[PDB]
Amino acid sequence: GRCASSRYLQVLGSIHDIECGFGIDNTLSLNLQIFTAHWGHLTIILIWVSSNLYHIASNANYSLWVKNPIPSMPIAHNIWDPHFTNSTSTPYSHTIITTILIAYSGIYNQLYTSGFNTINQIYKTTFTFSCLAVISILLAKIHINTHSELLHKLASHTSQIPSFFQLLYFLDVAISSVNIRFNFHTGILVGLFSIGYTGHLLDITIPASRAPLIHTSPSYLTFFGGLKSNTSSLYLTDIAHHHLAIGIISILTGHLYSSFRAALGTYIRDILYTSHLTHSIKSLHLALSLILASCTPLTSTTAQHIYSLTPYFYLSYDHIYSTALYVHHSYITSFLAIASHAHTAITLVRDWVAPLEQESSSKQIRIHTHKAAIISHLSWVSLWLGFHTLAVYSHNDTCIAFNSPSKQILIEASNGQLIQQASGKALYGTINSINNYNKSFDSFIHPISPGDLYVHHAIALGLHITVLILLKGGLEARGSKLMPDKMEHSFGFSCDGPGRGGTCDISAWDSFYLATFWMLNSNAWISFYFHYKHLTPRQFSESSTYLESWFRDYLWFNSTPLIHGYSTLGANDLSVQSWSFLLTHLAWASGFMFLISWRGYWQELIDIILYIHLKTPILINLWNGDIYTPLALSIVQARFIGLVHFSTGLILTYPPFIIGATS
Amino acid sequence: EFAGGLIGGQSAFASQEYNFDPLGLAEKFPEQLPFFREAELKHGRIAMLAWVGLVVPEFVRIPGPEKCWQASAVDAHSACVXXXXXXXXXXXXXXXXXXXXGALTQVFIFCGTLEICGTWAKMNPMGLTMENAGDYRLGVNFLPDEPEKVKEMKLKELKNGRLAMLAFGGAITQATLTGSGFPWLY
Amino acid sequence: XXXXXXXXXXXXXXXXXXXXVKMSPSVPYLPYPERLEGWVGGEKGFDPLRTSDIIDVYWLREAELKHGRICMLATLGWISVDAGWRFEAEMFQGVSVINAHNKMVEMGVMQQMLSIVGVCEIFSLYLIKEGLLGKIQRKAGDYFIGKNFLPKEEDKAKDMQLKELENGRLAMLAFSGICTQANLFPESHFPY
Amino acid sequence: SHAVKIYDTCIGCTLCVRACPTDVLEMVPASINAAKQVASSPRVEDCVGCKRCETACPTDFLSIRVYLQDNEETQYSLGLDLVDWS
Amino acid sequence: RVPGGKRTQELGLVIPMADEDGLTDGQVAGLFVIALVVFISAMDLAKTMYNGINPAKFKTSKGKGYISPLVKRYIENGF
Amino acid sequence: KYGDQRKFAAVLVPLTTLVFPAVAMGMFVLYSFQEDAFWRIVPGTKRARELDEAWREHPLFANSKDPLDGLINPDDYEKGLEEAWERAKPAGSTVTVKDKLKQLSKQNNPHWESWRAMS
Ligand code: CLA
Ligand code: CLA
Ligand code: CLA
Ligand code: CLA
Ligand SMILES: CC(=O)O[C@H]1CC(C)(C)C(=C=C/C(C)=C/C=C/C(C)=C/C=C/C=C(C)/C=C/C=C(C)/C=C/[C@@]23O[C@]2(C)C[C@@H](O)CC3(C)C)[C@](C)(O)C1
Ligand SMILES: CC1=C(C#C/C(C)=C/C=C/C(C)=C/C=C/C=C(C)/C=C/C=C(C)/C=C/[C@@]23O[C@]2(C)C[C@@H](O)CC3(C)C)C(C)(C)C[C@H](O)C1
Ligand code: SF4
Ligand code: SF4
Repeated sequence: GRCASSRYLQVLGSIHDIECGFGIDNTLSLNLQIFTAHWGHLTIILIWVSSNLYHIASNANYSLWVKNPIPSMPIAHNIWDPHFTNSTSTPYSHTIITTILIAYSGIYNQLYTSGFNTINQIYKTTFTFSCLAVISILLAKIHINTHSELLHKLASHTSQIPSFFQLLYFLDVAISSVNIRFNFHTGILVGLFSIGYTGHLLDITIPASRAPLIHTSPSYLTFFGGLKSNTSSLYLTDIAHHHLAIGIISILTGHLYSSFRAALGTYIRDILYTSHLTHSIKSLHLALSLILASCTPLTSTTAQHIYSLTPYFYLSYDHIYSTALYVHHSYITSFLAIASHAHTAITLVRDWVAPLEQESSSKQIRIHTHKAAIISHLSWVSLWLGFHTLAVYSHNDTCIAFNSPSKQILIEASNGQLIQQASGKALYGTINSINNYNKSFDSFIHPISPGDLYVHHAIALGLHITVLILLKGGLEARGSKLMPDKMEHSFGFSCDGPGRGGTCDISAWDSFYLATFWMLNSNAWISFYFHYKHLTPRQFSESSTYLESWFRDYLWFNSTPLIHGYSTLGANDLSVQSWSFLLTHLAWASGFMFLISWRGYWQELIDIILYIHLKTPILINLWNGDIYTPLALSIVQARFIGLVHFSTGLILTYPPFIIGATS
Repeated sequence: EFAGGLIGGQSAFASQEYNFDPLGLAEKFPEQLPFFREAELKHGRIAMLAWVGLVVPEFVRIPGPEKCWQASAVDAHSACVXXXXXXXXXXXXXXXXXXXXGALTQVFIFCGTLEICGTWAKMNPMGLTMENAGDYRLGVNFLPDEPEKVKEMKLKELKNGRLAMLAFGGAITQATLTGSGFPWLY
Repeated sequence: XXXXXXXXXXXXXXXXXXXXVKMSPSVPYLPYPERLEGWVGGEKGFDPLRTSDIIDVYWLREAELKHGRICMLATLGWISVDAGWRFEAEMFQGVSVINAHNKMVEMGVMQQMLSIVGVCEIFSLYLIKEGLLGKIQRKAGDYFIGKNFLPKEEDKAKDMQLKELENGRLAMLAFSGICTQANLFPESHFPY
Repeated sequence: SHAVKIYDTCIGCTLCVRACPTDVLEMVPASINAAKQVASSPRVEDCVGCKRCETACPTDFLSIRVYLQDNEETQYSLGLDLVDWS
Repeated sequence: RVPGGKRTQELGLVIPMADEDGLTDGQVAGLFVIALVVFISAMDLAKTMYNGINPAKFKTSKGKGYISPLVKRYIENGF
Repeated sequence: KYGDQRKFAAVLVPLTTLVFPAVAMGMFVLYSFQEDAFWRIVPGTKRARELDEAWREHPLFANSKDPLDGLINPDDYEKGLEEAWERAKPAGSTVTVKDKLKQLSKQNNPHWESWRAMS
């Protein structure tokens, strides 16, 4: 016997699930594979950085954008596509000149702020980052060899006593050690990296931004505030001082755990054992979940503070950079946030040992004892938010459709206004006690209106429901009342049969699949809020309390330039935006059939098609189907493929709209 | 046993042990007693050399960078380092002086190199204990071969070091308060 | 006592007698680094900073030889160019060694040499890896050149390999003084 | 092939055996219930995985449990008709 | 270029293009050499990850393995 | 001119987006028919068996798959268990600890990892 066509999907669904590998027999192999994969991924990141730097160096106009950044537009890379018109000139080129694309990433402001002035510096930087990619791959090879050499040194290893087998658990102490990793991460990788970047700023960035000054004196460490007037960005001296302070704090903190000597520092196990934790820190899924849950606030605050307090030169002067960066980082942090819950569920399925029935000692145990209370209250708050946001929006829509704008229910956002007032009083007290006052903070505090209150309630509803689905999946991954053996099965499995009431979407993976739709919807709400407030603050402040305003004055109204991109009147430089808009609509709708239509129909359809192929004159004498038997996609594969189509469509439909509306 | 059985705690009236530790740090920190004795001996040796070189420059002054090599013993540190950029940071924009750079940072880097390949190499790599606390195996051939002679020589080193530490503190404080010569008096 | 102690588990360890430890001859207060035993210079047993406690000696001896060999040539190059030995061809009138580097990279002959050094070093990188990985039969810093003038007395070879290291170490400290003295005092010569 | 396991809570219904469409299950004598019989799954290589046996089992939680193994599918566990894997 | 979007037309935003080349062909070739080095090393790394660790090397491979003196300390320092 | 980089594009773009992808797809479909294909996720491959046996040959990982591995002195454990069961044996019970454990270890699951019979 052999396999069917579903082998490809089955293999690719766990192609990186190194725990599911067949040759892997021990944590040594798993940890070494993960470490080597980390090295390869770092190489990929470095090559990507070098790629962007090269294309800015070669197929771009950094040397000219740096001179007049406010009205100029950067170039991403050239367009070489043989499908364009070999005659005339495309709307993306100045007549006979080559074809170009406008960069919406923001690397131009990054390099300008960091101190780049010439193309030659960018070329040297590209070369150095390619060198670093080589170094990373060679480090991967080095560590593979060192661990294989330890394994070979077990050919000259014996304790002369039966305790020699204890060495089995310490072979991967290089990777699995936690105290040393925490100490050196928090100290070196955070604090000293910040201190080195402060040195970079003081040596290059501040010297290459103003007239020549003293030999990088300590007057380069200022405490001004935000939004230097000329470049509309944070003071580079303030940034250097901030990185210096963070570096000092994290360097001091990095001396906490017992890393290299047994006589200094406290152990993480003893820290947890005397607190409300003591979790299984040897689980890789648990660590991954709680660090993905750490990159999530970091990325969300990155999205918030790149816009609110623009740190790069002339970044606020670009109407497309500011929206694209915020939306990108919001989507990245939403993905990481749902990742944290997905891997928490995988941790509970795979890497969690629980007491017999009643020992309420582990934190997961105490959570599982009253998990029903958690889920019931999360459902209650989700229901309240949904009911009272949709109902008030419906009131506003109905009363404004009935020619009565004054009959709306507009709750003044008093709590957010109080927080803003307190923060503004603090900031104004800071500013008034300065001999160099009249500072600006850009959008750190923004006008808050009833529309803001309603949108914040909608966002809270989305977050609550996403957390509800993910938390329910995590807590009932090991067993629910409907299926009280769920931890005997895989993390993702089809169903439990039509009996016992019917059990579609019962696995924890199915809970993740359901929660990804709500993650996408909440992110869409957040991005729509930001983009609408960005396009017209006045119209958002007044007419955003009724959903018809969102439907008309934002979606229908702002989609005018994009659809007009390519038509029977000529093309604009938004032609790619409109074409990708339609393509992403097609991708989004194509995944509906993988979600709505389920397997058996298609399996019968595939049986009919296979009947045809085994009935066609020439095919039957070459291919009997016994080798790679065509079969319909399995249930979990179908749900995942539909989810991928839906996610791709929903995500990639937005950047064309952003570019058409802002540019 | 007091302080892990270290030399230095014995009284001079004999038949008695001063075992001076009013704060009781020896019993509070028995795992850092070798480090405590390392620090005590390092302070004592540095203070001996410091007192000798606090007295000597009042008579002879090496003829060198006139920016330093001049003034009272008090105005000899901040003068022999000059207005460095922030602290012990060489000015790479204008090496060769012409405004601000150190004159002792050479002593600083020599001390750092010696210290790292000295104490740090003694503790971190493949080991200091109670007995080999200040023992860097420097001039041990001069140490007599007798169990009590080595002990009394170590005791004399320790007591001279403590006396030199207190003496340097007093000498530098009096010099700052008054100036003056070797007596360091008003 | 070569072993760090004598025990079965590192909780009831019995440390070796203090007078019985092997001890380094260079740094008398440090125990001998046993990882260096077997290599050429492993009789002065000098490794404080413990950089061989962490890194395979094959790497360090590869780096030590490359530094010494490159410094032995660089010291000779600086001395000869300073004493005045410009190559026979014209376009080589750099007047001074300190400005020879920037002068020649402008002319275009440094880009050629950097390529030729680059390819040989990439070939060296392949050799170093497979040499470490025990796949090829290659020692540290052994690019298989010469090997006919290498003495074959199993002890004279030890001396010559040691002689290469000692001259390499001297050149490392010699060139650093040569280059540093040149910049401080532009008076430029092997005597200075 | 899937994995069909029978647990001690079986009460000899024979409903699981009757519901199986590929004769995977059978009744064996036993002494752990008043029916003096428990189910067995000697031929799970023919178990398609329809889980009708689980639908038919009336114990509080199923005395017969079918564990799906998709990376394990054989021609019999897939119900291949147009194609032979032998 | 034929601009699209209201703001580009109503503000006069323009996209300057350098009349020079950017990078010469020699610089691109210099980058491609190191890119090829990355490529070869990455193919080797992919092979090694695909095949995984070989534990049976101690029966055939030469040498006797090695545990660095710090790795031993990290082993006996704890976990 | 601002062009003259298109000389690189006219070779690289067709190459890496047509020749390399087609060669990759052909090589992938060829690899799909190797006996080693997807040996880490597909059960019953020869290389998986060889890797498992190679792991078992290592002196550290000989008794690694045994869930009961760890008992330093299994004879002491068995003797203590037998002694504890003797004082709690119900009346004239005829079951010993040894055969009880022997029959509790031997289950009847013929269709478990039967895919270890082809490669
Ligand atoms: C927009 C979304 C979308 C799309 C594209 C399809 C497409 C299809 N559905 Mg479907 N379906 C959808 C949504 C969608 N469905 C939804 C929401 C449901 C609700 C459950 C269903 C329910 C459903 C059922 C129940 C059935 C179908 C069937 C079909 C197929 C018949 C049409 C056909 O063969 O045309 C061809 C497919 C196209 C997409 C046309 C365009 C093809 C492109 C434009 C040309 C080729 C592109 C080119 C080669 C690029 C190469 C790729 C690139 C990587 C190089 C087809 C694959 C029927 C079927 O399979 O019977 C034959 C069928 O029985 N669908
Ligand atoms: C006797 C009626 C009754 C009572 C006292 C409660 C009480 C409660 N429900 Mg509830 N519920 C009910 C009926 C009822 N429910 C019905 C019929 C449904 C099906 C739609 C639900 C669906 C439901 C959900 C989905 C959730 C609750 C929750 C809750 C708790 C929080 C309060 C809340 O969310 O209310 C809000 C209640 C609703 C949104 C449901 C609609 C209310 C129905 C229509 C009232 C029917 C009353 C009945 C007709 C009275 C007839 C009397 C007559 C025969 C004499 C609370 C313990 C939440 C929870 O567990 O959090 C702790 C929660 O998440 N309920
Ligand atoms: C802790 C010890 C110590 C320290 C920090 C200083 C620091 C200083 N001395 Mg000073 N000095 C010392 C000991 C010390 N001295 C001793 C012991 C003597 C007697 C020989 C002198 C004699 C001396 C003179 C004559 C002068 C100074 C001066 C100075 C200032 C300029 C630096 C200089 O060139 O010194 C020069 C110092 C020396 C040449 C003596 C070095 C002796 C060292 C401490 C011994 C080596 C220690 C080594 C690490 C251990 C291994 C060797 C061991 C076997 C002995 C500076 C503030 C100058 C100045 O401006 O004064 C105001 C000056 O003119 N010193
Ligand atoms: C890059 C130069 C270099 C390298 C890689 C090596 C490598 C090696 N040497 Mg070696 N050596 C060198 C230069 C070098 N040497 C020089 C210049 C001398 C003359 C003093 C010696 C003298 C020497 C002796 C006497 C012995 C060795 C030995 C060894 C081996 C073990 C030591 C070890 O682990 O250090 C390898 C790692 C390094 C050298 C890295 C050091 C880098 C640090 C951070 C720089 C610190 C110096 C810095 C420039 C000074 C600061 C300036 C200012 C602040 C004062 C190893 C093969 C031993 C041996 O034969 O064992 C088999 C031995 O007995 N060496
Ligand atoms: C190969 C090799 O090399 O081997 C080496 C090995 C080894 C061990 C390193 C060596 C050594 C030994 C050395 C170098 C020993 C040096 C010892 C010194 C300089 C001791 C000074 C003490 C000063 C004191 C107590 C001051 C006391 C001052 C006092 C009490 C002052 C008291 C005042 O009242 C007075 C007098 C004035 C008042 O105004 C105030 C004050 C100042 C307090 C060798 C010999 O080299 C050989
Ligand atoms: C000033 C200056 C500088 C400096 C400096 C320096 C190095 C300053 C150093 C100051 C220093 C080193 C000050 C030591 C004090 C020691 C004390 C107080 C000891 C008390 C000890 C006492 C009170 C002991 C009492 C007892 O004996 C009694 C009475 C009975 C005995 O039975 C027991 C005990 C032991 C209990 C710069 C910064 C380098 C440059 C700047 O430009 C100029
Ligand atoms: S249906 Fe369930 S309880 Fe009845 S005989 Fe079958 S396995 Fe036993
Ligand atoms: S799953 Fe279906 S085929 Fe398999 S044993 Fe149960 S009833 Fe029979």
